[PDB]
Amino acid sequence: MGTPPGLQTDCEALLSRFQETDSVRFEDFTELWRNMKFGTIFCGRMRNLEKNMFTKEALALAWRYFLPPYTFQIRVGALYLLYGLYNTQLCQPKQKIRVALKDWDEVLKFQQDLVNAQHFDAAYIFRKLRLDRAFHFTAMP
Amino acid sequence: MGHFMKPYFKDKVTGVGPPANEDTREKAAQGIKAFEELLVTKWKNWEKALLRKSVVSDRLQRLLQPKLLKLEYLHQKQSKVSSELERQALEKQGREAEKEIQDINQLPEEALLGNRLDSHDWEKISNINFEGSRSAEEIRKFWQNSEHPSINKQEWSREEEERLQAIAAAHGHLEWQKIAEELGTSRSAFQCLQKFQQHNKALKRKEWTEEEDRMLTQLVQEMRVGSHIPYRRIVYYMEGRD
Amino acid sequence: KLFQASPSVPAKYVEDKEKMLSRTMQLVELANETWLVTGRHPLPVITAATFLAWQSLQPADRLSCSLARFCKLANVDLPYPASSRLQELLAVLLRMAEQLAWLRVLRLDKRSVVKHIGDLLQHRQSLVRSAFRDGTAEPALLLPPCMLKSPKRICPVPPVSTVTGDENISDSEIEQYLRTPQEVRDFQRAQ
Amino acid sequence: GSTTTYSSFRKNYYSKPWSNKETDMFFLAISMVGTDFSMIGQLFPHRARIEIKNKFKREEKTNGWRIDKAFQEKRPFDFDFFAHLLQKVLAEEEKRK
Amino acid sequence: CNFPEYELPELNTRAFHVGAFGELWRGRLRGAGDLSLREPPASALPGSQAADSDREDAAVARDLDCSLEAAAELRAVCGLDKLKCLEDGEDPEVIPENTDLVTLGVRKRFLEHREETITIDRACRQETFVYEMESHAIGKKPENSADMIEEGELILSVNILYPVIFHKHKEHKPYQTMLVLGSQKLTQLRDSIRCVSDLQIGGEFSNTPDQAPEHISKDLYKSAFFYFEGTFYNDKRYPECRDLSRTIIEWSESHDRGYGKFQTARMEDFTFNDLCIKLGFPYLYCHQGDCEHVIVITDIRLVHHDDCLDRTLYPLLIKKHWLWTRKCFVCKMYTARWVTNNDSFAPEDPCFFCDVCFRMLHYDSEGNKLGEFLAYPYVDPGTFN
Ligand SMILES: [Zn+2]
Ligand SMILES: [Zn+2]
Repeated sequence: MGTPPGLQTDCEALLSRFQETDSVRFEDFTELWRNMKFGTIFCGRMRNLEKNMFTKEALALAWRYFLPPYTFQIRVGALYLLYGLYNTQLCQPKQKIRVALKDWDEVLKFQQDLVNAQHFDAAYIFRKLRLDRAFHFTAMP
Repeated sequence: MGHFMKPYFKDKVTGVGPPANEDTREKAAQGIKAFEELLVTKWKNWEKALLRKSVVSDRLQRLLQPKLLKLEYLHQKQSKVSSELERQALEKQGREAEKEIQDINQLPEEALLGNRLDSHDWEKISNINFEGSRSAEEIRKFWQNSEHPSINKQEWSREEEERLQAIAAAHGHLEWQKIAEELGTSRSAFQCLQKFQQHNKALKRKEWTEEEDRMLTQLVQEMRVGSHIPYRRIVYYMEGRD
Repeated sequence: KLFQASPSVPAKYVEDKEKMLSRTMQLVELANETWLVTGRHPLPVITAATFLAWQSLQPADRLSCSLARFCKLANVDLPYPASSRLQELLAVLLRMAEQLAWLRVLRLDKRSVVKHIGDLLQHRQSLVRSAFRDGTAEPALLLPPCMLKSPKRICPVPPVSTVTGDENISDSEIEQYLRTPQEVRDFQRAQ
Repeated sequence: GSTTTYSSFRKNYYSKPWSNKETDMFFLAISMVGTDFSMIGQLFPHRARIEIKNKFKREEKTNGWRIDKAFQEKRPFDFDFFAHLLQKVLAEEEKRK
Repeated sequence: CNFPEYELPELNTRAFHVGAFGELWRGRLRGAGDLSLREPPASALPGSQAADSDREDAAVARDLDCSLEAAAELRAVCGLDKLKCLEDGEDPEVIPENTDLVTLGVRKRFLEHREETITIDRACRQETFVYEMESHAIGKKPENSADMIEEGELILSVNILYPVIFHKHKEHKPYQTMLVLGSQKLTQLRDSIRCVSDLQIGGEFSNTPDQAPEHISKDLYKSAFFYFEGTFYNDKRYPECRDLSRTIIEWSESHDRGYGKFQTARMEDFTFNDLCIKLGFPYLYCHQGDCEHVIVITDIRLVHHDDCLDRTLYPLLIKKHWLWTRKCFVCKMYTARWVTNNDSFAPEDPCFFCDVCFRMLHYDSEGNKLGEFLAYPYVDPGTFN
């Protein structure tokens, strides 16, 4: 279906308010995540199909902000958003982030960029999403 | 992207597809029907009004056109004959036609309709008045069995219902034309069978039987996935369901 | 090119030539006696008649077509007056259509009248004499369109007259037609 | 390329209609210049002399009284002011529209 | 290049070769193990990472080019306690009031108006079939080693549109979605299709209704073919198969009918890896000479350990569309097994009859024909869907 109901505003508000902190640390993002309690989104009487397809579309939506042309800090915030969405989901199995072949090499280069920036929270969280194998190797997101 | 809907090939100048193949021709020879034959559309009210209009026009034309042919042939003969008495006799026949056109035009619609089984031009009606949108025999069935005013269109009375249910057994719930005729209310066999089966306890079920349970279990085990089954498509195999 | 099948015309457009030419005769004969032929370019009459005859032979198949859509299949370039002739002839044939009650009952119009010309052509000589208001030996006016629009007044006697041409002439009118030297200089500057 | 080719009278090609304000300038020209259709064709570069004659032929059918009234309401003649009045009034007409 | 990209945004893609596309994935994944079908470790709260630290800290230090203590710091820092606003055990059936989400407010507006005796129920969400397809197959592994997906295999998703087009709606589509493997051939997809057109039967049997034909169309004809990138792929494994591609070409290329030049291959010639194809672009499959199916490739991807790995279930059905049954005209509640024409009893022609209704109306106690009519057996595509 595309962008889920009311999710776009919550995601962009979180990302913009994180960007306005002028900070990249996962800690700031987590304080913000926990004040507004974003992890609660996966409750609210979603039966299994709705839950899975909502997780899929939420991850695909956050992917667009993790991708360019967004800058370093906003992409880092979107990576934390992907992280929160994937690890607070209630699906079984854990539904995946759809990553395009046109995106995979650029995103690995972004891992190297996160490493080079000495800004290692985002790099660890990306490697950890890889360990969870959250990213999925689909032709299109 | 929706332009590729069936047929996936459609010619750009005339819209036609490829010609008939060997397999389709052999299937038609064997009489195997195509799924496009299953498409049937509902009779909307203006369709029925147009049908009545077409039937009355057909009857009016069948009446008048021979009369006007007589009139015009008489006039043509009159325009060339020189004998005065023969001229006046031909004029008298022309006056016959002139009177008759006025009288028949003064006929009312029901008299034009006449009897349920009278001759009507289904072909011309279908391809000209209905432009072929509905076929000749489809129109024929619809009119002669449901739409002509002589058909009993009334609601079923309690006495009619009870006598239907009683006399249905006398024929074994078979041969429903005989049941309809014995009912005496000018019902059709289809009407009587429809009314019977919408209430017959033998068809619509609150009950269960061993073969229905067996095949329900078999189809459920065959086709269910998790929580889903095709509830109302299992009906085709176990009888009396909905 | 209507007489054989071709990739441009499948069979539903194909037709027998004999029927068409006959039908066109039965129409053109009406055109002349209804004053439509006289004083016009003749060819538009033929085009209109052929277009409608071809339609009416299979109206269920052919009612959906149009002037140019029909002609470009035959690679024919059409008259623009053919539209005028078409409107004229439909106007005529509906007036024939009302003459017969068993045609009157259908409440015929532009869309529907086409598929009955086969019916009308059998009795057209009766239709015209039942339709014209000019029942004289020598309800609808059987006249050319040039006065079917009707005169605003029926040509009263013209005012044939003379005047006195010998009077004196007002010199003021003459001097009004002359430029002053100031205007002469203005035109010289403009030139 | 076909033998069906139509031939009909093409000498009535689409000419540009006349504006109401353009007509007003035409009348003030009769007031201001006269009936020298060649000269008027020069004051209206967008109209040629035959257009002026056709304009006069159309106007004379009903508006002879206005023709005379303009002709008697004489004004001193200037080509330059005339051209400025034209394009300014045309631009004003477009801006209003 | 075989580099995916949109031709129309979110509607269709530019063409690429499937095998090279798979190798372009594996050139970025082979050896890394992210494409493997083997269970990796996962996250947890920072309080129970001690056992996994010995295995994780060294690898994190290697990949992030940091020290072991930096890896441990990042691991405890990025723990899930910083994100789990929901405790491990809270049910999803209720909206947590401790939230500021606009999404959960909109969800509140969705749920609260249903809390009335007229609307209280646990019925379908929007559609039924998809999660049933997932739950019965997801995460499973085969009982036979020969039915086990190869690691890094391409997984394709194909929509097979029904021949019965809605013809009142063109936005949403009638189809069933099918997963196929890159290494597999077109033969297997064609064999797996359960379409009702194979079950087509006919013949006029008003005089002897019990002499219904012994052969379905599948037993009489076996022709079928896919069509991609201008190439037909026709089956010729059986004598009942005919290469329909020849006749199609012989008429289509006779005129500028608006389509390009085509070529002919067999069905068994190609694996799904051999194709050069677009995603979302309408393609064609046909069988029984007349049942054309619109083919849309809606997804293609590598396999992963969470996927259905049991190939006995492959080709895997994942979505379907719910056609309605053709209920008889007599009782209007029951699906027809017969259809009649020229019927003197029926009010219309054609008229559809269930087996029982057909038999009582048209026959006496001994099955003798009554009245004037023609009859044909009927298999319902709205039932056998
Ligand atoms: Zn099929
Ligand atoms: Zn029934």
